[PDB]
Amino acid sequence: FVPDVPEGYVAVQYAHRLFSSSLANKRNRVTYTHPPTGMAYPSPTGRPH
Amino acid sequence: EAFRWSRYFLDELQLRRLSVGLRLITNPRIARRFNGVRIMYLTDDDPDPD
Repeated sequence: FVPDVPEGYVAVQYAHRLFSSSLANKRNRVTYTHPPTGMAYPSPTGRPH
Repeated sequence: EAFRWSRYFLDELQLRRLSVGLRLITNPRIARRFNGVRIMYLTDDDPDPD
């Protein structure tokens, strides 16, 4: 049984290009950028489906 | 006449300082014992006590 993926979720082909290492609120959160629309999301929690 | 009331059996003068203490006891700056906590779940980033 493989849990299928909901409606929201987007298809992102992983690659090294995405996960930069930037600064946000002191600390160097390892931001993920999300190709579709550049929007680095430092903290793991709250990325975008 | 001393007899009609009796303040509270407290010196006529100390009662006067006492006028101040209730004032001191109510002053915001000395309330530091807040009531309710709120539980939820955010990420402590840029912690501003307030």
